[PDB]
Amino acid sequence: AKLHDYYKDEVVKKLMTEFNYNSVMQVPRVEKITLNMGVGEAIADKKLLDNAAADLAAISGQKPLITKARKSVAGFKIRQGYPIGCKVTLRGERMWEFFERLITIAVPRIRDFRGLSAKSFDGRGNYSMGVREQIIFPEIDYDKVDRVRGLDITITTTAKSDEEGRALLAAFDFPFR
Amino acid sequence: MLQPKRTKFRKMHKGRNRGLAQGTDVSFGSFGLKAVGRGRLTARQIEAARRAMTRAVKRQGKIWIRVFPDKPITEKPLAVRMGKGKGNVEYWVALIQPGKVLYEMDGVPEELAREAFKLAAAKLPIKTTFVTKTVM
Amino acid sequence: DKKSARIRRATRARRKLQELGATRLVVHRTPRHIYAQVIAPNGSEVLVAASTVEKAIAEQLKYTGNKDAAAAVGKAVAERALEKGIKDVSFDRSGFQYHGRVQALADAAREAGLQF
Amino acid sequence: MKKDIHPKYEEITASCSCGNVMKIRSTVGHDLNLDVCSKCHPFFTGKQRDVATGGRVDRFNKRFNI
Amino acid sequence: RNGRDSEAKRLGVKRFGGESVLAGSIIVRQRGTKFHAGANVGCGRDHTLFAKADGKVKFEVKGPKNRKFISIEAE
Amino acid sequence: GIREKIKLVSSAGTGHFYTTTKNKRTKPEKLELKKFDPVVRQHVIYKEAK
RNA sequence: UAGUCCGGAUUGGAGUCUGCAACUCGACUCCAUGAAGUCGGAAUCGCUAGUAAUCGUGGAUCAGAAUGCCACGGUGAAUAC
RNA sequence: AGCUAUUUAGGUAGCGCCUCGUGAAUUCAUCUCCGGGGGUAGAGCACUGUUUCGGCAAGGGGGUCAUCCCGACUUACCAACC
RNA sequence: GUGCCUGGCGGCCGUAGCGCGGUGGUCCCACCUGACCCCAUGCCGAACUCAGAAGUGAAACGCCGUAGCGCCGAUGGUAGUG
RNA sequence: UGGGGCGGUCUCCUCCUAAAGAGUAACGGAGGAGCACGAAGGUUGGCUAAUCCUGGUCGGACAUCAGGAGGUUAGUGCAAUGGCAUAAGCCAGCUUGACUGCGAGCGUGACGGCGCGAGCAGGUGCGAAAGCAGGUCAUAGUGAUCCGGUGGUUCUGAAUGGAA
RNA sequence: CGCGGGGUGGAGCAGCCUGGUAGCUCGUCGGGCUCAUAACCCGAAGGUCGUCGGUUCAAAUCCGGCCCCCGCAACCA
RNA sequence: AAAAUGUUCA
Repeated sequence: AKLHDYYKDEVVKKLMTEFNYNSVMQVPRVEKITLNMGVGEAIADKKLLDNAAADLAAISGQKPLITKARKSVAGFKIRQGYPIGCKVTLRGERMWEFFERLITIAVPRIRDFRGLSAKSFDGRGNYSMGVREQIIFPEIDYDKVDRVRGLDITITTTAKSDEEGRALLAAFDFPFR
Repeated sequence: MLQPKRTKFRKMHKGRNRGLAQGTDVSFGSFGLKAVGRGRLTARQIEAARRAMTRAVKRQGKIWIRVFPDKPITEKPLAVRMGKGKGNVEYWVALIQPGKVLYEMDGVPEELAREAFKLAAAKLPIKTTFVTKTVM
Repeated sequence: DKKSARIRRATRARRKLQELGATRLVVHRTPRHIYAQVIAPNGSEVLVAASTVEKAIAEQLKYTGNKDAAAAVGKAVAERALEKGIKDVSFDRSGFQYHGRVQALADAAREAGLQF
Repeated sequence: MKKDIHPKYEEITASCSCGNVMKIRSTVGHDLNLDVCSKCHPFFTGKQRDVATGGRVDRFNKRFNI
Repeated sequence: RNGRDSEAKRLGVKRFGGESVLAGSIIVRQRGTKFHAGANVGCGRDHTLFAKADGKVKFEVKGPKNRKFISIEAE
Repeated sequence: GIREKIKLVSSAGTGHFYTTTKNKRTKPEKLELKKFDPVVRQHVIYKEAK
């Protein structure tokens, strides 16, 4: 959570002279991050979902929410109301605890790293990336898993334009290409 | 032969055909064929009349057909007693009111079109007259 | 939206009270100040109003944004209403969950004579 | 943060090939001995030492030798 | 085949504007809430608006979405 | 249909009962409702029967 | 006792030699990569002794190029009512 | 010479309609004024459907192929959505 | 004498609502700082909630200008009709 | 019964026909019901869509995630119509009013019958409380009488006391 | 006109009924046995259910429209 | 127990 302290001094001043904001409240703040972990194959086995939820509980610092089917899909054979995904919304200190724990610990452990994409912005200053292997988080001791647990990390900020969300992460030296 | 692609209901009430038409003024082409007599144009009559004028101009210009059938006229089988269900749909007519612009043309001279609509009118049942697009 | 969400929450309670011809005790909670005004059954004219913006209340407090501040406010609305002779009244949460500051205001009014 | 459902939070310690005295909170309940961090990044200069293709003339000149 | 139909429910407005009603008298037998309850009227479970107080019928159009209400004056 | 009728008999000092139905093929237990007992004028427990 | 330090196909790079010349189309070496394959369906084949089976060596043609062919020896059975 | 029910449809029963007796409220009717709810005729096309042309236009069919990963071009021409 | 401000509650329900541009923070309002506890998340101080108030007028809200739209809408004629 | 036979239909609910109150026919045009629920009921508190576009591991047009547009084109146990955000739509906590005895006053039927119902007495539960609740958003999910069965109540019980 | 049932690998038949999976014999392809063929033995492939529209999360299946086919009725003067 | 066939000329 020391990166939050980084924000309060380093980031804000580096940003007010970068886009020329007339107010300190107009610079972007990182709202929240959502660690979604789509399991999908939970219909094949219920404890497949339990193994999935346990690993996601390790990644974050809290118990995730078992999301279900919004609508019934026959393409993937799921009725209206079947648990198929697991998400958790880090907000506040633990959000910062996680944000820093990703950029200084996790990404360096990504096999064949070459930098992230600056095109992963939806268009509202909100960044959304996707890790393939969850193994880059030291929580999993490697010798307890059996599935390639992939999870998406989507950051929502208060930025009004996607390019403003970009330079926000440039303040934290968020690795790209 | 125009026919509604997948209509809402299969059969329909007979109804009456009253009042003056709506498409009175010519709005697409330069010349038109406005109806004067009341009546109903079946799909086969609109189809036949179109060929009559498409040959008159050889193939050229634009021929707008501002009227569409969209009204299934049913019919019983030959020699059957009355009642026991409504008839089966046979053809599709289009109720025409006086002052209705049936066709519209453009690109050809007035003499050619007044001659083209002459052929067209000989195929239609309702007494039709020639009209032109005026400003406003 | 925080505001309008709260307002459509208040409508049900308000429509029911404005059709029973009941005098209502409404309360608007804000981060810094609490409002309490009593409205007649016709709906346009109020009878008794008392909030933390009034000097006669604001002066004797420490900060106008806590339970005890409202506890004094609830006390005042029952005292001013009784010089008007208003004993039976009805309560409106006005979109606020009856839990903290609003709850403090209410019981202070109940123990002050205003029976609602 | 309702209790009894979320795992523990201890201030864990992390090391690096750079000798990073890194103390971050996590739910491990161990002591992590890591190789790479943001201070011993193989990326920042790894880009220029990644692409070196687009040359065969000097490569070919080692065979002509003159 | 066709030929099946239901027997009429005799709905509609039983008492019109200005009529003197008695408490408990049915004003309108609507189906849904075509007519909302105004003042001194109750909405039954059949959605039947009746008079909760004997008086005079008063049709009005109030509300932000402009709906019809049937009120009754204390006559 | 599949829903057969049961007789909710009181556990009080009377032979009064309420009649209702029950989905025999989804509910293994007996119905338990604290209903009014129109004799001793109080609310008692009505366990089901046939 | 494991797709295992089994297995070696395949492929990228880097070389040596023969030969005017190795791209189509050689052999071999080095590093890396490292699949199929866990005793094989119906059916079928060789052999009775230093043979079967197994291991390694040489020769012819040949500039170079065989796991083929011709030839030699080491180890060395079982069974034939 | 209507409604409702009827092993009922050319019968019958109750109500409606006729007549006689008796008792009662300007009670009832026509008209002007006032208070009403309607949603039909007509009209309209935001809605549920349907229709034509024009513009934009994914998407599309067939061609020419690089006739390999990629993709491009063209078109006898079909076409949603706003 | 009052006027411009602002918050709440209603009347009236688009001539009142959208859009565009500007603008206000001493007050009021909002955001906001913090959260061991009251209380809450089918995960999370997002919301709910409490404790407080540095900072800000960005968002939101309010006010003004603007008709680009929604909206309101004659007179006359026409349709319909007793 | 557009002669009879054959085919079909017979009760109930929704729309149209139906001519702007109600009602209104045909072997006229379209569809459905013969149940379901212990919660899908009661209540308190809270929440509010469908479909597209952008980004994101497996993952594709569509699984789950975040954001935007949008606006109820969604949903409501079932057909259709009417209705619904104060939501009647969606989630959770707590319970049984899916309550007994009545019921001013009207609606609708020839009648049998059917429907709505403020309020009163008893007792219950939800909410701090105002109040709310005697089934379910409404309209279908149903059959008279006789005869006979089971339980309760001493009302009766052919001489009296019992009993059938 | 009217009525019942049916169409599914190349051929002839199951599966529908109670929706989520398409089986059966022959034929067919490859190997084997034989001097060669048949027969026999081993292994595998091959059908989006006539078609169109809708219903549901989902259509071989449910509903409706149409075609081909088979059977049935076309009686009373 | 099963156990069929073999184009014409030369």
